Amino acid sequence: AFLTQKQKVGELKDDDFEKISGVVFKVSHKPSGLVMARKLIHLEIKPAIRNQIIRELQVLHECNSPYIVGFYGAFYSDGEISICMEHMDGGSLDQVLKKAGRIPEQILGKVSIAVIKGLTYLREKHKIMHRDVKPSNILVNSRGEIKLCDFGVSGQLIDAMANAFVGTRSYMSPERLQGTHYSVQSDIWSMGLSLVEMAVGRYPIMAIFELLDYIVNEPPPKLPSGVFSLEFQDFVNKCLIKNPAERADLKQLMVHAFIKRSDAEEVDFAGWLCSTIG
Amino acid sequence: KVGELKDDDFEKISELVVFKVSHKPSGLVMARKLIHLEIKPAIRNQIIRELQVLHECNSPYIVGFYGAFYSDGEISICMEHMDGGSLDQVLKKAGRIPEQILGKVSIAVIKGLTYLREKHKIMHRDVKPSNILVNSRGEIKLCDFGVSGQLIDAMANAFVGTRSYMSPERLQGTHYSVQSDIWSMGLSLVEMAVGRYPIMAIFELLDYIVNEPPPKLPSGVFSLEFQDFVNKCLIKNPAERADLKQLMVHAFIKRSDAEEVDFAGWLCSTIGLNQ
Amino acid sequence: MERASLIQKAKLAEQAERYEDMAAFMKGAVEKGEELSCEERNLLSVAYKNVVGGQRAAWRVLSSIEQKSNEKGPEVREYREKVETELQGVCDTVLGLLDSHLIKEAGDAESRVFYLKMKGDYYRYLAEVATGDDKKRIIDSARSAYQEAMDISKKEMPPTNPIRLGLALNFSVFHYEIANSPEEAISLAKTTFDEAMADLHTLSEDSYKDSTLIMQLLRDNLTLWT
Amino acid sequence: MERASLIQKAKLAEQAERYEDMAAFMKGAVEKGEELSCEERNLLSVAYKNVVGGQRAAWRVLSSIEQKSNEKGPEVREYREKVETELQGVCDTVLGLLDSHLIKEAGDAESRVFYLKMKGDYYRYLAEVATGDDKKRIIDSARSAYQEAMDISKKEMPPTNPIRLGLALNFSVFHYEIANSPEEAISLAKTTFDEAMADLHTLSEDSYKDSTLIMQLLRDNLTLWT
Amino acid sequence: DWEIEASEVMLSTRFGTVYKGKWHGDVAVKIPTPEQFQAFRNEVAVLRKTRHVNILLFMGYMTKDNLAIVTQWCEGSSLYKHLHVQETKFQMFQLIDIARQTAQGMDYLHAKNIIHRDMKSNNIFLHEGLTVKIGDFGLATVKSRWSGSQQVEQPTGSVLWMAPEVIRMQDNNPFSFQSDVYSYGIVLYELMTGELPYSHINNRDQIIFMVGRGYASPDLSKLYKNCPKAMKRLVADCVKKVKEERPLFPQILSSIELLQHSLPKINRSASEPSL
Amino acid sequence: WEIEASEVMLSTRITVYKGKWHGDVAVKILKVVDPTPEQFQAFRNEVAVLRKTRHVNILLFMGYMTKDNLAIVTQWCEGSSLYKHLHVQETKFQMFQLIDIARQTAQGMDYLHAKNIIHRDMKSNNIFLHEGLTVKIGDFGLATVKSQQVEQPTGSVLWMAPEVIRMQDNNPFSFQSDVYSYGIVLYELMTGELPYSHINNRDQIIFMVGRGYASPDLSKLYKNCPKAMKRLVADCVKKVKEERPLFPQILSSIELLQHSLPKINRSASEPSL
Ligand SMILES: CNS(=O)(=O)Nc1nccc(Cc2c(C)c3ccc(Oc4ncccc4F)cc3oc2=O)c1F
Ligand SMILES: CNS(=O)(=O)Nc1nccc(Cc2c(C)c3ccc(Oc4ncccc4F)cc3oc2=O)c1F
Repeated sequence: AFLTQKQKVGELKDDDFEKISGVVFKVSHKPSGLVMARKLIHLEIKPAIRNQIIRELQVLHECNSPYIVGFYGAFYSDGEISICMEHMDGGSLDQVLKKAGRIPEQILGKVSIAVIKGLTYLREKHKIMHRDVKPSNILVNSRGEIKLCDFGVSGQLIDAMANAFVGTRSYMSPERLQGTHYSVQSDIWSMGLSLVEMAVGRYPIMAIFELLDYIVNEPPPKLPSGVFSLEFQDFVNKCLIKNPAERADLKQLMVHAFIKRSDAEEVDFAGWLCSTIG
Repeated sequence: KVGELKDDDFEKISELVVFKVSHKPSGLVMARKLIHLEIKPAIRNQIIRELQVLHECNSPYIVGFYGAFYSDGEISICMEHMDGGSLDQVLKKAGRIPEQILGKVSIAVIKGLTYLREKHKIMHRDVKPSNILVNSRGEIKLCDFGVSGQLIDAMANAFVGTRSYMSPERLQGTHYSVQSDIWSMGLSLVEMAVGRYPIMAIFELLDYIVNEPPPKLPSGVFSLEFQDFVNKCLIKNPAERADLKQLMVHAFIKRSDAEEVDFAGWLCSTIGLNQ
Repeated sequence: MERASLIQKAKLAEQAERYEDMAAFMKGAVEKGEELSCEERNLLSVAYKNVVGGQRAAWRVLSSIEQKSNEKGPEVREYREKVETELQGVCDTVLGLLDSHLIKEAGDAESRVFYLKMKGDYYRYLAEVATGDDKKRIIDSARSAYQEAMDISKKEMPPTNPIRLGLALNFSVFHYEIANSPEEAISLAKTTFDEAMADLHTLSEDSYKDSTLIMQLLRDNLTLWT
Repeated sequence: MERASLIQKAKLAEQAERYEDMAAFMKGAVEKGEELSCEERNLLSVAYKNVVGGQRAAWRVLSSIEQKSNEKGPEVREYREKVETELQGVCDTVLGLLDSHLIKEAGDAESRVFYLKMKGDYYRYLAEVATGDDKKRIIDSARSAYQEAMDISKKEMPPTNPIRLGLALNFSVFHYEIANSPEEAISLAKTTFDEAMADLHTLSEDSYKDSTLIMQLLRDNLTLWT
Repeated sequence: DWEIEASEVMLSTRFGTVYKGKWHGDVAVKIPTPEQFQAFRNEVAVLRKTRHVNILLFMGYMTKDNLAIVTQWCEGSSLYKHLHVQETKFQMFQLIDIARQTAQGMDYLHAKNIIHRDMKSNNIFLHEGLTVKIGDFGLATVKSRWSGSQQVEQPTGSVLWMAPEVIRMQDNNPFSFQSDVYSYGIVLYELMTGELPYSHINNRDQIIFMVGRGYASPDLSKLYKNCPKAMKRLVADCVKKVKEERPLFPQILSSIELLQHSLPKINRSASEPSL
Repeated sequence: WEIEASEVMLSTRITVYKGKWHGDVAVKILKVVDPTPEQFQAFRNEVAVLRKTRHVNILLFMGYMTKDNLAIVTQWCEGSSLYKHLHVQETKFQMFQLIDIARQTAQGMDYLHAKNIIHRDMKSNNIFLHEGLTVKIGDFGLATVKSQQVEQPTGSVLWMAPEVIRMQDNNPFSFQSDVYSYGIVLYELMTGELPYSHINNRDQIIFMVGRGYASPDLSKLYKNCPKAMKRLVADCVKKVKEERPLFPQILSSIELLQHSLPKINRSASEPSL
């Protein structure tokens, strides 16, 4: 039903959207009565490089999945690129974390299944990696769907945006931080830190450079054994192997008993979110 | 005997802006008058060309001319050294002046002015108390007269000049002649005769000159011939003002000519020097 | 055509930038046969300088193109040889006028040095476009021209005059470009600069400025070679 | 000599500013009898406009000298008609090439627009020096040729075509200088500018830049005469 | 800004010729009785409150040994030097741009309550050939409620450029906005014509009396016909003998920017560019 | 320096407003609906330091805005910043222009350090080429006067010191941090590309410069101008604080290399008039 509403929405320019609410805001198309969003990223780059960027990001139309957010389009206006974006009513999971404080374990299993499915879809169709898996890139709706967003579809856009935001929290893999080979194991690592960070609410151990030093030269933190199930700790420690050679890949994460148990569970995420809102 | 003049030949000795220098190819003392001026180089070349005419003026009662040049962005005119100095410091160190010396300098100014008129047809236009020069030899000579019209056009902008001695018929753009110069001569004579202006801003001064009659000296301090002399020299209208032929036959000027005064002795006693 | 009329036509042309026209005009005026004045000499020098400098710039561009093509058609070589024959013809014409009557009627040593400078410079340009034993005979002639001019100038004439200063500068230029004599060129340039700086204190302001306009160039090419 | 070889020689002498030589080479190349491409037409137009502009500046200088002298010798005026005969001959050969093969072989409507624009321009440069009945016949011919030029340009070009804008400004200058119709020149220029501002959105960025380099001159000219 | 510098600057020789220094780059320097101290204090105070591009930048004052000021070394020459010494041909847009810049700078000065009193073509420095500079605030003042209590002093400059009420001294303080308005208008005159006013007079106190009574105005017939009529009537009504008729600077700038928007351009008719 | 709001009006937007006040100006305006006191503190430090700045090579300042939205009014530079020319416009500067730009910004920073002020965030976005000939230094929002815990840096990590990357000292800002940022700038304009363009990870750069592995490569600098620039840019980018030289020395080296540099490619002779 997402594609058939796209067919009713044709060419999209700057004037016909109105401001409602890098920076993220919200639009709505007045005739169609649909609520969208847009992503505004400011660069200072050559126009030929800008055309390369727009031709590289036109590929996102083919990215269609129940675990990947929808793509509308993008255009260059007012000295900036505006990426037309489908609106997500529930918002990102950091706002949900600030609203609630802690997340139930079944919800953790469901979102782990969703992100695993999204990573497998991206590797089986576009064979690329997300490179920025984080709770701000996890989006949920009142319909109960969990999809990924904000991945490196354009390497030239990665080179462009790499000179921008500082970074207070870091979800970086040590192997590419050192400068070695990187694969999906880096994304599994960053998924591990993101999941444990939004499960306990904070980082259990300050300036960014010493955090980088701690990621390089210290073992990663572990959960206490007496709180949750031992299979959960085994699962996250399988996610949290420092050397990517023994770190489990997508198929071992998929065949893990925790994933199978969570998929066997029936959870009403939409009802719980509606209870959270009211 | 003095050839072409260059700045390296001149060494500063003292200041009279006028300096005192010497010319080392000749060894004689030299008067160094410098004036600042800004115009195109062709114009000052023309000025140099028309002040080459200064070579032919030769009289006992005009300061001799030796040469000129342009150097360091500054136009340089050279002057014969004049040891007794101008009358301004003379009246500063003497206060007042005898009438006999006034008759002698009247003789000097009329003889020099008639020489200039009959030999070059050029008036002075700046007969000032400062422009009248005396020496230990008793020669009273003129200087700084209006020879190069482009040079008057050059410096006409600035003169500092808080006090002026310029004639009323020259104010309204009317015809100007030697009557202006002899009128200013009368002003200079009465000024050092009393030693002051016996009557403050420049515009009020020229307003008093244009709209009010000139003052009259008291009778009890000067002779009647002197009073009639200055009254004929201070006639406001130039037509009624007596010209040179009347002032060469006046009773006062004949009495001054008949007088024999040791003016050189008086000036060397005033300056206090042993030659 | 009348001589002063041709001079006025040349003035009209130099304010109308018709360089081949002024060149033909004073070619007629110099085939009249009378001795010329300093301003006419300056006008002819700058005008044939403009002409042969234009052909020299064209030849340098064509030499660069040909040397890049000689790492596929002889058109580049043909055009280079065509403009080379043009430059040889105009230089031979100027030299022919010179050795016809100018160097013989040059009575005063100023115009003597001036004409020696001219015919040596056109020897220099002919040697720039020449190559071979012809080139070495031409630079021998250019040598004899330059040393005769500087001998006359040094014997009878103070250093700070611009014709002597330009003659020494062109001397060093010819050494560095054609004879490959950088030490000799630098030595003559610095010696002439020192002599001019010593002798400039006896000159007027405009003459001093006219000298320093090319003392700037002398200091610059000494800086370039060092 | 080969057509493409003349083309590359013309490009070479364009890079070497030898405009009369490269004009002669494309004169031969167009005398070969084949139709011209866009860049060849650009080279022809640039070469002949530069040649006519150079002799036009010379003619303007000579005309100014003559008119200040007509407030002494006929040298100034006779040199003026000498340069005028040079310009008349050059424009006559160019127009002869045009009416000999170009305007009849311009099968493309774009080439027909280009050729009519240039040929009206060359009539305008002839009218710049004409005096008598030559003036009225030449201005009538330019009037006609320009009129069908704008007719075909309006019927088959986009409004923001740079050549269309250029012929518009040449026609406005035509009315101001020689046709003496300032209100019609101003009206044509303002209508063309405003309708170009209506149609500016239909171009790419480089075509819009080429249009900016024409609308800036159009605005400058309108502020100049209004 | 404030503070005392030290011996880091360079000294050349112990109105001269050169005073250029060297301190954090090239600079410009000017030059024991209290009358120098007062004017030095006033000029330091007025340059403390100068922050604009059209005015020379002040950064330091030094007091020990000789009394001096330091400002940046401008590149170029004065407008007097460009107009009466070099006679460089300036195109119309350059001239009106110079006028706009000077008017804007003096408008800023009067808006921030500064009265310069002595603006001159010798004082307007054209830096680099594009941007004009305003300086020499040695006699500039700040008006106030008690400024009319003190009696203003003599200018002792060039007589061509003060208002008739200034040279008439009919009141305590003739200096106001309108005196600088009249000075800027005669600056516009010499900028347009290219020569100093009253060229047909070679005498100074002639000019003093002759415009002191309002008997003459600068000739507007010498203005060129290609000049726009708006700035012609601006020059006409800004040199009025009546103080009230002279307009203030904001509408002068408004008229000048309207003329800028309605300017023509460079000569010839612009054919097809060789694209 | 108090200014009323009505006489200054906004015309166009560039944050930055192209305003008019006795001519065109540049208005840096802070749009904060609920102003908090440390913003007032930083505003006061900006005003206090900008009042003390009087030089030709700096961006000149006139006055401040207090009522309604907070703003800073400075002069309007003609042209654009060096970043646009070097990385967006790609204008082919010649080498004497580069030397003159380096000398001018060296003079400006030398005076600015003679006032004992640390600019702390200078980069190519804060250097304005006025009329394409003169440089101007602006954006003093993070500057301070030497006389507590330092606030965390926020600008791009390329120009800031390896020591402030290492955040080990309480207040790591000093002269030599400015020297090293200046060295990055001289690395920037003389080759025309940003350092570490082959790496597109921000924290990888942060860690590699923190540990000391990172070093700007002088290989991509041209060899046409002599080796004086080579030893200069090598010396001014050195990691240790004490071996980075002071600005009178770098000035002296600049004019010493300028005294022996020719602008002619051939042999010129008699100039035809
Ligand atoms: C520590 N980070 S890093 O150093 O590894 N650098 C980088 N990593 C990863 C990515 C990038 C850049 C990136 C960004 C910023 C981006 C954002 C939005 C976007 O829209 C949509 N997104 C998903 C679905 C549908 C969409 F419409 C596409 C984007 O595409 C991009 O390429 C990086 F710079
Ligand atoms: C209210 N009067 S005014 O406004 O007309 N001003 C003027 N009037 C008249 C004249 C002038 C200028 C003047 C000056 C000052 C001058 C100075 C020296 C000079 O050399 C010698 N002189 C005499 C003897 C020997 C010499 F070597 C010639 C000069 O020639 C001059 O003309 C004025 F400025």
